[PDB]
Amino acid sequence: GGVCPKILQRCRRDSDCPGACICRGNGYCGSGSD
Repeated sequence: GGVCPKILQRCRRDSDCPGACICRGNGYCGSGSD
């Protein structure tokens, strides 16, 4: 639950996630999908 262009992205690091998306431990950009 957050504004992201890519709502489903895997992450290398947090800064690789676009918008409000943060990198989670599972390796996904969680915040956008959440």
